[PDB]
Amino acid sequence: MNPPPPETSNPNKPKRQTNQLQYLLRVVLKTLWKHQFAWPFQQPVDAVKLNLPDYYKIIKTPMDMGTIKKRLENNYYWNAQECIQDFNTMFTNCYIYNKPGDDIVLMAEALEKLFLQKINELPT
Ligand SMILES: NC(=O)c1ccc(N2CCOC2=O)cc1
Repeated sequence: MNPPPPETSNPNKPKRQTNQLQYLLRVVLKTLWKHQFAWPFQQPVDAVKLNLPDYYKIIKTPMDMGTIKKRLENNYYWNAQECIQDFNTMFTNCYIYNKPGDDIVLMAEALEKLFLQKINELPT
């Protein structure tokens, strides 16, 4: 069974737009999105559809790139680090719920490497 997906707007949270956040959407997210291994991470895990009744019993801070994309589009974040933290939560969740060597873990490992490569240098 599925919890509500993470919020993508919050009126009492202040918004901001920065060059770095713009780059995270235009370049980082949009590029990762097209990778052959991106598909498992483009939406919240649907435990009912995927028959993973223990997923949310294990993962308490769910995150996915669809959520991140909507957050960036809504200027939800204060700064780039806040957004980078969501990517890191998404990768870490995958390593937590699964096991080394699993196909989905190999996917996350590859994406994480590409992600780090892209955020190594951000605009000023
Ligand atoms: N986020 C995860 O740990 C996760 C997500 C999806 C899967 N499934 C079910 C469909 O194929 C998969 O790899 C398995 C694990």
